[PDB]
Amino acid sequence: KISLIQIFRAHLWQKIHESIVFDICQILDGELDVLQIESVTKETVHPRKSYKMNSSAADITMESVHEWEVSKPSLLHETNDSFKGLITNKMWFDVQLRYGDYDSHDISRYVRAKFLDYTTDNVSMYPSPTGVMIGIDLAYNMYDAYGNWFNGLKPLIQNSMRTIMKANPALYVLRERIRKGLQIYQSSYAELFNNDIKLFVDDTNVYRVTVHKTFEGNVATKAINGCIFTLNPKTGHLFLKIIHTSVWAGQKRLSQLAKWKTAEEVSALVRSLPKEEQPKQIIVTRKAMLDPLEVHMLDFPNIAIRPTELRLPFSAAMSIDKLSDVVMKATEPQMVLFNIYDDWLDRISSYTAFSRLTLLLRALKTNEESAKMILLSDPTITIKSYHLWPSFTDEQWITIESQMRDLILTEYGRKYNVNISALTQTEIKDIILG
Amino acid sequence: PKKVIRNYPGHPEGTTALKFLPKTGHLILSGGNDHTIKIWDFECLRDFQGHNKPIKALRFTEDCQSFLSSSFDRSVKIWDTETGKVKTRLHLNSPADVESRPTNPHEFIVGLSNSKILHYDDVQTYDHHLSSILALKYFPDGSKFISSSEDKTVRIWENQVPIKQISDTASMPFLNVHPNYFCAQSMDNRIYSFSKYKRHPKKIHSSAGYGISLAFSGDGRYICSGDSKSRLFTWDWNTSRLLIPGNKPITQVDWHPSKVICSGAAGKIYVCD
Amino acid sequence: RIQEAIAQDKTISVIIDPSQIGSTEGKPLLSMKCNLYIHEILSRWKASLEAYHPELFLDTKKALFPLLLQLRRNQLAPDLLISLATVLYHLQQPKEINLAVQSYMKLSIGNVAWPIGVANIMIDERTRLWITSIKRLITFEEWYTSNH
Amino acid sequence: EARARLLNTQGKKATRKIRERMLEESKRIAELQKRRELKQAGINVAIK
RNA sequence: UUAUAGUUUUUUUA
RNA sequence: UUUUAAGAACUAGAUACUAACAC
RNA sequence: GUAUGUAUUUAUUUU
Repeated sequence: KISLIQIFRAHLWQKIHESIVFDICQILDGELDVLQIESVTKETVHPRKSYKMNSSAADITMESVHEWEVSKPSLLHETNDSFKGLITNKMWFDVQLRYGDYDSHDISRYVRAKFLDYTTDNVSMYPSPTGVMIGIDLAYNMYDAYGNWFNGLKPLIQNSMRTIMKANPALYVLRERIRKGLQIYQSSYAELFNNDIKLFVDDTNVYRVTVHKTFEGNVATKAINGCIFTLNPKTGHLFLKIIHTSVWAGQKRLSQLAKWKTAEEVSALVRSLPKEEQPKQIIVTRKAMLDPLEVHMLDFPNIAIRPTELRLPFSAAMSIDKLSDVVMKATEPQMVLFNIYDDWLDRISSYTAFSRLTLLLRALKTNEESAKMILLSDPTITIKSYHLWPSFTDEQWITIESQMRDLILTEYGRKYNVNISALTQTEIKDIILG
Repeated sequence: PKKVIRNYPGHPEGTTALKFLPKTGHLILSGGNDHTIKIWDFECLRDFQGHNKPIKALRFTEDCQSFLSSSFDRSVKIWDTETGKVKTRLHLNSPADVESRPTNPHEFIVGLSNSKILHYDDVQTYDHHLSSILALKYFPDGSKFISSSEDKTVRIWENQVPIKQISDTASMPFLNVHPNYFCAQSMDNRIYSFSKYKRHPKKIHSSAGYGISLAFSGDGRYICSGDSKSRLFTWDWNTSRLLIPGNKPITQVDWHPSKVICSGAAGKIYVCD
Repeated sequence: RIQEAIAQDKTISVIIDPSQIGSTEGKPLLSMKCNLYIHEILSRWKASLEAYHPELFLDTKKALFPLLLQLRRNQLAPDLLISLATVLYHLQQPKEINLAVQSYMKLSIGNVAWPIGVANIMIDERTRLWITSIKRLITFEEWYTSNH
Repeated sequence: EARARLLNTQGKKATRKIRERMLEESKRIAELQKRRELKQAGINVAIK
């Protein structure tokens, strides 16, 4: 019972039902012609039909262009059929889900069993007294259709299920997760700047533990406000979701709760956004975010999540004030939009703008305060409200690129106890890139 | 609302600090800018001389018949109320702008441009704020010392290093302890509380009545009264200067153990009823 | 039916006075101004349809239809009108496009957006529908003022 | 270290009591001078 | 490392 | 009738206890 | 990873 209670959560079950069958709501939502389809008419599904097994009802009613010939009911793979026994227009699927066991691993007796009984039973709701059954045992990943038959679907079903059972993600959510629990996994770059919108989520700033006096003596844990830091690398409007410690009030360990409220914020932002401004990817260094992201990213197989392949320096985001100035002022959590690049899209492309920007983050990571002085050393040209980094001239940006660059190299050779003078180019490019 | 009961002239210089007899409510001790201290009847009783420079702070003791005065001369001087002669001189403070008398421990807490808080055995030095320390208070339980500095922070101290830091102020020039176990902290335009108060620019002391009324003295001469619970400002007054318009402000203030006593920069003490 | 009167008055412009955003007495007026300004944006997009994502125009109009009717009839809750007006107000300021997006983010999160240059809300389905299209008005405006 | 160790005989529980009791006494003193300063306003609030 | 985790003697190969 | 603290300033950190925080 | 414990006075008791 423990292990299962893992394997299903946030109604992963219900989500499964939607992903699969609703995605067929697409595939045969659009097939009109060849099967003589007027329109795709389905009844709005009460939320519980997925996990309640008491009794079932007609799901998705096919209402023919013209007319249809209902043979006596056979399976999907029960073959040879004389359709003309009847005619209908309106139809339906019964498509359901049950996790089988080493007694009943053959659905088909369940397929025709339930199908038949349902159809011939009162409580079963049907608009047409003809239809189709497609069940699945997620257990052995089996599936089947015992319908009445008017012609032409059979392979559309067959092959289409090859696709579904190989594709619609929630399945692959299981076959990920079941392998989590089972602990079987079989043994034996610049494109960040392409057209579609690529976003950066980095969560190390989301829940900040703060150590404080224990009434007696012990080491006390707490936290103070975070926020979720996302940007696209290109067009430079920051999405900060304010994290106001009220959020954490009563519950649990906040490691898991961190990761899951990060996921739900990022998702809610995505959903709310327009199809034009949505991302086509997401890129994070912290991979503890995989599962929360994913599980809330079932709903959008359009978007595709991709991790880091490469060592990356994002944890310094807060040490550059004005945004953190905003972090500590918030009475109640809210989004704020900002400007990453100061104005770097005039004097450069975003390209070496981002090279210099990573390098800035770096020298903010290793020695810190030396870098902060380097920036603000002469403040006598002042940062406006919208910029963040100290505003410069050409040469100032340029040499400061060089110097900030210099730190990790020199501090490196000193600190890590391997020399900078014996180096080879590609390890220099390595630490610079990562 | 509040209104103006009485005007008491009689200081030669400014009035920097005011404290009231914690037991009988029969008098004031008022510092000055003339170095003296003039003990007013809540008429002028007596004069306590003996500081060479202006007296920034004065505090009277509960369990003791002692009076601890402190000045810009780098010295914390005790006063024996009985015979009215200086008993003890402290040290460690080459000007000391705050004294607060810990309630139960027989301690003194002093602070000033040192940028450190000295706990005097009537012992500890608290390394701390990055600038001068304006206002210091004492509390019987944890944090036993609250401090406020011109680095715009307020620290809650564990005397036996900082227990907690409160940075929300954008110099904190005054605090007052609610007689609810909380503190009211001040800044230029925003008076907050700490376990908000609505303020337009009041820039640039606080006092807390036992009825949960929160006084705020202005440097523009405006007296901003608040409710403590809400944050609402139910009254704002304006004092009459005297027989310069710059000299109108409120340097210190206190409530008795239903009356308000405010030393003003015009060389007068005013009593608001 | 004063809402039937305000909608026929040609004495109201599209310009939003931020000092009116939270006014109780000016609610009916501000509501109509938001209606008028949105129509004006859709009008300029129309006039240059071929140049800016013509394939998204129709869907945007359809999603905004119910909002506009409500604005015309002063049917929006106080907090909702306040947030929308704030977004549209900043949008009318070219150099404040970022403040408009920031306000938009609050609205989409269910929080009240107050003018930034100068607590909570609830979101419904059809409501979520027009809040999404508002972002399209913002992206169009940025493109429009940038390409002329 | 040892010279400091020998000198406390009790164990965590007793020390915990020492604290709790003193904290009670601070509560008393506080609540008192509450009532004292309320008497200096003359309004007499009874003790719980 | 997760859907936890004081008693449930805590930890070894062919 | 009681009492008297050597005083002030500057400095780095080692050994420390612990941390529902980072493999 | 927790049991366990503590306070949570709003509606004016006669001079």
